[PDB]
Amino acid sequence: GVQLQESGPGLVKPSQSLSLTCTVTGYSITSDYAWNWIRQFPGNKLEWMGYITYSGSTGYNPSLKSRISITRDTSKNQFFLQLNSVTTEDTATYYCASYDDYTWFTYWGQGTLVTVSAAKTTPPSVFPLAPGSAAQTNSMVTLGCLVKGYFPEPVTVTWNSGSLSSGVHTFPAVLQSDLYTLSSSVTVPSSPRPSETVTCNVAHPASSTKVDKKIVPRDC
Amino acid sequence: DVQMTQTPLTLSVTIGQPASISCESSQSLLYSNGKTYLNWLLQRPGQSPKRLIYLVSKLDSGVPDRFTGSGSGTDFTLRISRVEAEDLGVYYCVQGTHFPRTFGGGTKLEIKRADAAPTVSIFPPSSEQLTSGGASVVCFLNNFYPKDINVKWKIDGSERQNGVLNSWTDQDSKDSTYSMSSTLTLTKDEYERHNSYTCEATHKTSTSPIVKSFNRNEC
Repeated sequence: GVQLQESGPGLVKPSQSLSLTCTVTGYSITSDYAWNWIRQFPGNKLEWMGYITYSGSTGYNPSLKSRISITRDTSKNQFFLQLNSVTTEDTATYYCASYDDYTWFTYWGQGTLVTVSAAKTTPPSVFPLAPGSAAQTNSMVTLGCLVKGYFPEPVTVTWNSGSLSSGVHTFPAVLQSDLYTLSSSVTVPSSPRPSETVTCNVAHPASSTKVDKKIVPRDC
Repeated sequence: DVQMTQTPLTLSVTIGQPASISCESSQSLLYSNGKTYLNWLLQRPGQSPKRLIYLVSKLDSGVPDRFTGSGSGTDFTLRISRVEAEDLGVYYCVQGTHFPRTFGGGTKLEIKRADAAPTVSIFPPSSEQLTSGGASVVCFLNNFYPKDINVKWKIDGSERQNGVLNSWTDQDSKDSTYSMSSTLTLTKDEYERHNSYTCEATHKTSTSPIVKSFNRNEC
């Protein structure tokens, strides 16, 4: 099938230039269709930025035109986005998509988050969350991991390397003081934990951080 | 710029019932070749937008027969004859007749489900954190409905508003419930000058608030 994948910096300093790449596999970008760049702002607002057609002609949204550029590399089957003089208002999720409005052909990328800020990249601190004044007499036991003080978004959280997927709740990060705090919880029957091991795996690409934290019973 | 207006803003519908979304454009979306370029997208929680309908009424591949698009000129409607759990998310209207392409504001579809009480769990700060000079108390309120809920923190019986971070997950497509995380962050020094920490939840499923707490005595 056809696949579009965005790649680029997750953090950009204000007034600087943003550069993103969309790698297309499964179809040639010189054959047909328009290859677009669309961004989504926090709050659900979507904005079409521009496109480069299969023939190489470009079209830009009037509101961006003075600082936007879209080019391509027909040998690598990639098209790019360059946005100059970015400000905090350019912070958003960037998507590349291909379609034509009158045919069945439509594909969207996974999207990539771009944060514009002067804050510095900061690795998260991962703290294990285990039951307190209780030994879990119930049938289910809820555990969790607290991912605190990182920047920028996003972080990835899995449990037991992804094998534990049911009963998991990972909450959206909340910003405070230029730092993010996120949490995740997992509920297992009293049978497993503390018998079987439960570990949360968190990854922070921006800081190339990767940490596994085992949840162990408290003594105190 | 052509302005796209979607109504309603949100739609809470029960499984099996029909749903309808309206979209209006300030200018006719009829093109010079006689076609009207109006599409409908669906963005499920945590996913990229996905086109469902193009050219007003044509269904994209894989899209269920339950969806139907109609309209003409400046008024268009998306109808779902029977809502299923997987339909939740944000629906967008989008025109490609005039330059530049513009999207409607979006319509959020929520699954109206039966009331469900939250399961509350409270967690004291980990030893590892206390070493850093900080202290975060966490409270989880999982799988509840409706989304409306009020959480209050009490330190030694006194209510605390400062330093509380709340976060909700989107509606779960598997059970249509919501979950919430509430974190109270204090300095190690303030955490140690108090004994009882309480997470209190007020929800429509219980006449009295649900309470979970711990005291720095039984750990």
